[PDB]
Parts: sequence; structure tokens; C-alpha cells
Amino acid sequence: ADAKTVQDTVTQVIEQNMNGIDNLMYMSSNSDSTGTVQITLTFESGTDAD
Amino acid sequence: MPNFFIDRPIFAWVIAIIIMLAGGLAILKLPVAQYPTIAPPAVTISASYPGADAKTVQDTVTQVIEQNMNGIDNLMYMSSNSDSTGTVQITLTFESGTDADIAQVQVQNKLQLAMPLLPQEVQQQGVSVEKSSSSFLMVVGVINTDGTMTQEDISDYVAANMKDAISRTSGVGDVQLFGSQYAMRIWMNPNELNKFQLTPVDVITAIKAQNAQVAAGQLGGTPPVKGQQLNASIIAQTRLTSTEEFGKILLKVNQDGSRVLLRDVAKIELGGENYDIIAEFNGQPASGLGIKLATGANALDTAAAIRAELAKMEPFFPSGLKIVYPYDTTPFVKISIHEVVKTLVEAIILVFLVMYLFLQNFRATLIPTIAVPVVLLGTFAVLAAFGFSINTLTMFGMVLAIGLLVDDAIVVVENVERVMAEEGLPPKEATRKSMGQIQGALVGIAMVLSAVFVPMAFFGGSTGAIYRQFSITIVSAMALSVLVALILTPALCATMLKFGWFNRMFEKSTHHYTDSVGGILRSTGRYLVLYLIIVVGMAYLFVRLPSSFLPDEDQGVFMTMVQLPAGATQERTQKVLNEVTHYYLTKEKNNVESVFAVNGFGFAGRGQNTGIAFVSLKDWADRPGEENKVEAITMRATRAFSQIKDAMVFAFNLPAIVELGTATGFDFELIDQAGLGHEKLTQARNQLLAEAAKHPDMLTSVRPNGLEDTPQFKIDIDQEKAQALGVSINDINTTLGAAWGGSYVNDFIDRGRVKKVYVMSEAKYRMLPDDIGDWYVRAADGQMVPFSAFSSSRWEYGSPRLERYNGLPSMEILGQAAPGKSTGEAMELMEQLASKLPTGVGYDWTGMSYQERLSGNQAPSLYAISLIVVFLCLAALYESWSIPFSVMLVVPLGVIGALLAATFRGLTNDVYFQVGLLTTIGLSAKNAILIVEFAKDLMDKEGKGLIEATLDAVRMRLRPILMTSLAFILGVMPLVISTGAGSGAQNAVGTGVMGGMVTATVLAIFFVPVFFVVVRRRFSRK
Ligand SMILES: CN(C)c1ccc(O)c2c1C[C@H]1C[C@H]3[C@H](N(C)C)C(O)=C(C(N)=O)C(=O)[C@@]3(O)C(O)=C1C2=O
Repeated sequence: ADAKTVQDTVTQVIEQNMNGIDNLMYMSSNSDSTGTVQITLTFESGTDAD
Repeated sequence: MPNFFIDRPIFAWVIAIIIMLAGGLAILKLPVAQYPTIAPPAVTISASYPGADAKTVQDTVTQVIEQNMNGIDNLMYMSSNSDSTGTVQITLTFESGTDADIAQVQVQNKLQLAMPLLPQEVQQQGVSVEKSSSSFLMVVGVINTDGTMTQEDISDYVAANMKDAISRTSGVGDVQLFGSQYAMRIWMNPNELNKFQLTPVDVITAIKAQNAQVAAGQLGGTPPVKGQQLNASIIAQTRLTSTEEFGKILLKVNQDGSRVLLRDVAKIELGGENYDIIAEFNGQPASGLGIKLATGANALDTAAAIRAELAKMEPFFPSGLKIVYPYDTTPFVKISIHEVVKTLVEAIILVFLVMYLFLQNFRATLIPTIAVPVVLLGTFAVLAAFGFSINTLTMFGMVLAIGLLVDDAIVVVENVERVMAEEGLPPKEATRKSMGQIQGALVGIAMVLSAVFVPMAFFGGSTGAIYRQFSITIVSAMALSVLVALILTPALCATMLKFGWFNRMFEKSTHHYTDSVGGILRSTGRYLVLYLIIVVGMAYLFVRLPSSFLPDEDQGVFMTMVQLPAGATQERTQKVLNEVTHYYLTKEKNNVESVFAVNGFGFAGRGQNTGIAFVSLKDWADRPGEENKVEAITMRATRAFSQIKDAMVFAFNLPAIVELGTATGFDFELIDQAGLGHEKLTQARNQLLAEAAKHPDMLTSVRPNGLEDTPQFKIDIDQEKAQALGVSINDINTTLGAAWGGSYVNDFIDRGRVKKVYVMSEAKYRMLPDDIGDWYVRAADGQMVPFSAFSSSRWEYGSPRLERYNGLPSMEILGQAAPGKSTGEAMELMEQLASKLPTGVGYDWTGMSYQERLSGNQAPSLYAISLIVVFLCLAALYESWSIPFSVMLVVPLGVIGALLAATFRGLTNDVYFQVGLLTTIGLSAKNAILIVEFAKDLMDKEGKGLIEATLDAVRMRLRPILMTSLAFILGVMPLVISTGAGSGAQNAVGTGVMGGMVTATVLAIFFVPVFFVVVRRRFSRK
């Protein structure tokens, strides 16, 4: 029961903060109707995933 | 090798090109920041509890939380604040180079298990965990200079339309807003409220149901019916998004169709979430944004892009929202970079000027000019090899060293212009013989200079990190050099190599000189004394000479500290800020560029009571005379601000490395170590404080860095009476709660942004212990009941700030050493004074005092091992367990004279001094090794004069020294040693090297050719 709602409520927020993190190349999130959200960060090759 | 290289010099330019390439490309990969990272890694832990107080925070939250920091790796110590405004910081400093990213995990990670025991008020505000830095890169400010937007208004914008915009820009390692963002405010009044028999709770529990976010399946999705067609998503209740819809909330309805709306019982409007810190820029409403570096990005680079992004977006939203920059640590860095660069560049011009005056040539002075930039560049690649960076510390690292490579160059091309001179052969055969008589010396002095340098970078903590900066710099330059002077120079001067007021005024002063030195050497131990004075002298000057870390400097800004007393008030505090502002703009109007003033940011707590005012002056330029400088402007201020009402208002210049170990002072912490309550500790604290005033011998200013108990208004619910009337102990407390300290209902959305919703009494019904009488609660039978009915009130003292060191109620005192005595010996007293307190009370040293204690004194222990490797190394340069001795006794010469940073100027043993004091002992013992080389060499090869050589030795030597030692001093003499601004360390570095270098030459010309004589004759003697 949540159009936008999710994004801008959980999405934007978790996104706002994904800043700082080293070796970041691009972020891309997809807020979903089902209420599901999926933020995704990907780093420069080599970077140490743990 | 060089002999194989002089033969193919074609190649020893490829070796030279590579290096230059590496060092060029490395330049670009270099990050640039003002300093490097030198504080051990800390981690704060903040927390809120709207309307609490220290106990009601130390025992609901800071404890608890803290009973759980167990499990976490490399931790040094952990303190914690619990003050009277709902705040809880809880920073945790950690061993030297532990991985910050991984410590913050666990710290944080381990919080995650206490939250279950935090109270629900707190877990809603949420506890954040982050890395302790509170003062970095630049701090944009956003004011409105046409009274439209208030603090909160401006904050919002800055939050809503630009904060993230910056936040994601090449650099921006973290933003921190200087205000809030709107929040649904809902200020009730017991009156309009008690008239409907509704309390805060009734209001609270409505703003819930009414403003919430429900759930409601699709249509198909989950298993549907055969042959269905439309699946759609149902959209049930969803959060209000306005003061409008908020205004309309069914709170009550009673036989009248009576419509009692949230709009009646109180008053709705957007506003800020916290309201107790008034920011304003030059008497204008303001709401800045601070921005921290980035980790590995570039101070310059990223400042520029911030300025970019800010530009581009300022063409927006009505009323002039003008972006100001009351702080940018960048101009300061760039001007340093711009100097130093000239120091080097010019240092070379010097080696061209000097050297000409000495070697009739040109294609000779072209050599060190092709060696220097080759050695610099290229060390810029060793810096990038060890992950280092272009920062103040690392730069002066090569300037303090400019004189060590430059030398090296001259030294080679001037032995060739002797050998092909003193009945020599052509360029080739000259080099071969020349570059081959200093060959092994040029090495060996390698291994030597590696010690008396390496040893740094082994030191303590916060410091010692600095030291490392310097150490690897130099040694990376230094040795990199010695390597080109065995490869590119010996092929560069061969292959290239072919006024009366000099030459015709030198060839004879040499002779006068060596002659003068000639004889005066029979009674050898003539000047064996005289010297012994010198040494003994230093051993005086040293002790006499004061100590420091880094000389403070004029930077963009500095600050004033206001502090109204005991229980003052934001409003009463503002006026003080307005003055501070005034007696700054308008009475210092040709220097103060702006004052950014905020009340609520004390430096030893918060509260309406204290504030602080950061002032940004105008460009070092428009600030000419020493009177127009910081270490001057603040003087006026400090005083001019005495003569102020009950309002301690200080002003002072920030230290070199904001975020680092301040004064040579101490940081002491008195621990609760048992039962003993607040009180007992206080009496304890007070014992020792007073005890130490009685001792201004060992100097002091022992001061509790913390807050005296103030009085406090104490409610007190009568449980029984509560039970007797129909009145819930819960219902009471939320009403009194909410009312007076305000509660944070739930969220709502506002122009696409979730934002909090607070609800608390108007200000009118919550200022005075009276008013409490305005508040009514609905009881069981449904009759409003006043406080007095079930509660009584008394004054009393309690602590607005409860502080506590690792786990345990503590109290922190700080103070200085002694205008005479050492930080060290001053701690020791403080400790004996501690030694006699009541039993319960323990004591522990934190902070600067932590390192200083732990590591601290090692200078001895370390350089012992150098002075040994120096010997060893040196001994096998020659081939005796004694001869090297003739190389060592140089150390004192250079030292004295370098120590006339005392007797000539007004300085201190500060780092920049000691690094130089090393750079200086390198040319000194270098000189020695050579003169003691050519001492034997022709004494050993041509079996020459047991003393005859010595004279000749020094002869073929007075020009190298005189040559270099000239271009140096002059090189170090410029703005270096005479400066205005963005400097400090310039005076630092020069002055040290400037003297001492004098004595190193002008005094070793005589001794070193001695020494060698006084010895080389004490061994196998009769
Ligand atoms: C002193 N510190 C650098 C400044 C300077 C200027 C400012 O204008 C401000 C601060 C602190 C920040 C802290 C923040 C905090 N937070 C990020 C929401 C916060 O928890 C509070 C609070 N005490 O409730 C603020 O007052 C606060 O909103 C605030 O208004 C600030 C603020 O206005």
C-alpha cells in the first residue's frame, strides 16, 4: 500500500548516507511497489569487497 | 659503477628520464591535504532523550550502552559525556594504526546488542556511531540578508535542495548540516486543552492513528481465483503532509456534534526539530554546512568542485540565500605550496649564482640544475610509493632537505673541476679519477645519513606520525640523490665539462686559510679545549631552550568564547554574542571579515548558557602589519572583552593541527574508583585542585574541565495520591513530559521528504515552576486533576554534566606545566598531589598525557642506536675502530649556533627545529667524512704526510664547503626566516638551519682538519 512512499522513505534515506565510502564508482537503487527496496553500490575494480 | 656509467652516459639519462616520469605521474596521483593523519583513531557514540538530565541519561543510556564495549579489538581508552540536554557522546580512541573502518564496525556492531536495553524514547532518535573528527575541510554558510527566512527556514532548504547535492562530489568525505530540516511542530496549551478534558496523551494518541501508514493487499497476486484479470495495488491510509491536514484531527467529540480539533488544543506550524542552538552570520539568520575531506582526495581539488556545485545551484529560491564561506582551509594550503616551490626553485637559482662565482663555467652550473629537479621529482614518486601525500609536513620535508641533495650535486661536479685543474687530464679521465675519490665516500655517507634520520619514524603517537612524515621524506630524497650522484651526475659533468674581485681574491685566502690552519696544529690539543667549551655550551643552551610541537600560525580565522554564568539563557547569551560580534565588526572593521556566532555550542557543555563565535578575518594581504595579524588581533579582543558584565568572553587562535594534541599541557582524569558518589568525588576533586594552587612553583592552571552542579527543580509524584484519585502514574508522566520537554510522535512526508513530528506545550506554559499548575490530567472517573493534587516540588542541586572515564564516574581536570619546569615533571607533581586523596578516588592520565607518558622520552634510546650504526657504518668506510671518531665530533659544532634560536631569536625546541637540527648534522658529518677521506686516501695511497696530508686534504676541500654552505644559507634566508603570513614553520625551519649551518662550516673548517690530527696519532702513537 505504498507508491513512492518506500523510496523517499527508506530509499532516499539509505541513499543520502551512501557517501564517503572509498572506491565507489556508481550507485543505483530501484524502489519497488511491493515495498521492496534494493540499493546497490559497486566499487572500482580491485577494491576489497569485505 | 659510475665509471661504467661515464662510459655509457647515453643510458644514465634513461635512468634519469624514467625517474622524472615516475615522479611526474606520481605528482598527479598525489593527494593534497593540509596535514596528514596523526591522531590515533577515535569513535564517538551520540545519543538523545528529549528532556532528560545527566542522571536520567547516565543511568538510562550511557552506562548500559558502555557496559557492552567489550569484544572490541585494539582499544586504548574510552571516555563519555552525559549532560543535561539529552546528549550522550561516548568517543573511544583506539591503538595507533588500527583500521578505523574496522574498529567502528565492532564498536557499532556491539552497540547493536545493547539497543534492546536502551529506552524507547532513545531508540527512536537512534544512536549514531561515526569517526571522531569535529573540525575539517571547508564550511560553507548559507545566510539570508533580507529578513525573510529564519534559522529553520534556511536550514531546511540547505537540507532539502543542496546538502546531498554537495555530499556526492569528488571529495566530500562527509557533510554535517548546521541546523535541522522542518518538523511538524505541535505546541499545545493546558488551558485550551483542559477546557475539553483532553490531555497531551489524548493528543499524542491521535497524531498516531490519524497520521500513520497502513497495509492492504493487491487484488490478484497471492493465490487468486481461476481466470482472473485485474491485479491492482490497494492504497489505504497514508501519512498527512501538511499543517493543514494536521490542523484537522478529531481529538474530541461530545453531545453537540462538538468538533474539537488538534487545531484548537494547540497550534500547528513547520519549524525546526531542535530549537536550542541559535546560528547566525554577522547578525544574520544562518544555517551553514561543514564538509570533511574525503580520504585520499585533494584539499585543493575538492574545495574547487564544492565551489563549482554551489555555483550552478545558487540561481535558486527567492529571498537572496547567499552562500558564504566563513572557513576554507585551502587558500592557506595553496600559499604554502606556492612557497616551498619557490624555496626549491630559488634554492637552485642560488646554486647557479653561487658556483659560477667559483667555477669559471656555465655548462657546469647547468649540471646541479639538471640534478636537483631530477632528485625532487622522483622523490615525489617515493612518496606515492609509501602512500604518502602532499601536505604541509611532507613539503617542508624536502625544503629542510633542499640543502642536502643540492650539496651532493655540487660536491661531485666540483671534484672534477679540480682534478682536471690540479694538473689534471680531460673531462673523462678527470671524472673517473674524481668521481672515484668521493665514490666510496658518496656511498658510506649514504648509510650514515640513513641513520641520524631513520630513527625518527619510530617515535610515539599523535606525534611521531608527524616525525615519520619528515623522516621518510628526507631519507627518500637524501638517498635517492646519492644514487643519481653515482649515476647521472658522474656522466653529466663528464660530457659537458671543459671577476678579479674573486679567484684573484680567493686562490690566496685559501692559502692564507690553509696556512693559517697550517701550523696551529703542532700543539694539536690547542683547540681541543675551546671546543670542549662549545660542547659544554650546547649542553647548557639545550636545557635552557624551551619546547614545543608546532608553532601556532595565523590562519583564516580564530574564535571567541562566551560563557554567561550558572543558569543563563539563550536570550541573555545572544546579547553577549551581539557585542562580541560588534567589538569585531566595527572596531576591527579592516580585519574581521565575518563573525559566525552560535549559542548552544559551548566548549565544555551546551545549554542556553554558553556559546562561541568563530571570526574569519580578511586576506593576509589586507592584513599587513604584525598588528593586523591574529596572534595580535586576539590580544585586543581578549582584553577589550574583559570589561564585560558577568560573561567570561575569551578569544584565541586555534592550534596548527586543529584535530590533534594541543598545548604542552597535561590532561588528568580523577576516577570514582568505588562507591563514592558524585559528591564524594567532588570533595575529592576540590581537595586536589586547591592542593595544587598552593604550588605555582611547579606552575599550573589546574582547572576542572567540566561543570559545577547547578540548582534544579524537582517534581515528585505522590504515588498513593495518584492511586487514590483515578490517575495513572503513566498518564501523569507523559503529560508533564511532553508538555515541558516534548515528545516526538511519528513522521510525516513534506514535499517528498520524511521528516519528524514533535508535539510539545507552547513556550508560554512552560517557563516557570508556577505554570506546572496549568497542567491537568484526565483521571479514571473522567475529571481533570491538577499537579498539586498528586505531586509536590522542591529545589535542589544536581549535575548538568556527568562525565566518566573508562566505565567509571570520572571528572576531568586539565592544566599547564611551569613557565620554568618540564610538562613531564609537572605531571609528576600532579601525581603526588593525587597520591593523598580520599580512599576511593583514583587517577589516570589520558589524552596528550597518555602518549607523553607511555612513549614520550625516547629521543636518547633511539639516537644511541644511530650514533652506533653511525660509528659502525663509518668505521668500515675507513678501516679502523677509531678513525670514524674524527667524523663524529662534528655533531656538537653544527648543534651550537643551531641552538642560537635561543640567544639570537625567541624560539623553542619545536619539531621543525629538530628536523633541521638533523639536516644540519648531515652536512656537518658529511663534510667531516670527506676531509677525513682526502685525509687518508692521499695519506694512504701516496704515503703522504702524517700531517702534511691533513693540510693538503682541507686545501682541496675548502671550496666545496664554502661553495654549498653559501647557496644554502642564502637559500634558507629568504621569506624563510623573514616572514609575514602563512609561515610560522617558515621561521621555524630556517632559523634553526640558518644558524648552526653557520657554525657547521665557519667552525669545522678548523676543527675537523684537527680532530683528524688530534687522532690518527693518538692511535699507534709512540
Ligand atoms: C556547533 N555546530 C558546529 C553547529 C554550528 C552551527 C549550527 O547551526 C549547528 C551546529 C550543530 C548542529 C547539531 C544538530 C543535531 N542533528 C544533526 C539534528 C541535533 O541533534 C541537535 C539537537 N541538540 O537536538 C541540534 O540542535 C542540531 O539540529 C543543530 O541545529 C545544529 C546546528 O544548528
